[PDB]
Amino acid sequence: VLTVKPLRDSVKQALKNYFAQLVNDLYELVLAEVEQPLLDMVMQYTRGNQTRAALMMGINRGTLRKKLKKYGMN
Amino acid sequence: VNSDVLTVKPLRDSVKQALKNYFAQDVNDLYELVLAEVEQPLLDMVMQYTRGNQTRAALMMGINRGTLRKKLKKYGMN
Repeated sequence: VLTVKPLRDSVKQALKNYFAQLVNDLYELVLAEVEQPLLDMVMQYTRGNQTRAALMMGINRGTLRKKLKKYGMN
Repeated sequence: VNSDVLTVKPLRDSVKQALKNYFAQDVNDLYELVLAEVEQPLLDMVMQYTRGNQTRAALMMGINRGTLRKKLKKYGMN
């Protein structure tokens, strides 16, 4: 359901390009590059309504706010 | 944005489009959906990079062996 085709193929290519450029933070690095836009799009979709955003993502409001804070989006 | 080292042309742009296209199609599991979609290829590429060496993959990922093993199992990659 996530295509651009499958989104995962874009992740693979990005990692392939990255490795050709070379680390101990690859997981957080990728997470930041994917969670930030997810948060951006879901909040955009709900017009900034955190409860609706949290419910759509399947996480509680507290976790949503923690992530928004982590990425400096608060 | 945290980094600009992941390009396909930032990777984040591809995530937004997939989400844009997704919304254009109620949902209650978007986080897990996106998490699985990115964790699988990440684990795949990291393991290919370290030629199967789990300890090297975990160190590169910045997680411990147990966590990497748990993720690998979650997607039946072990």
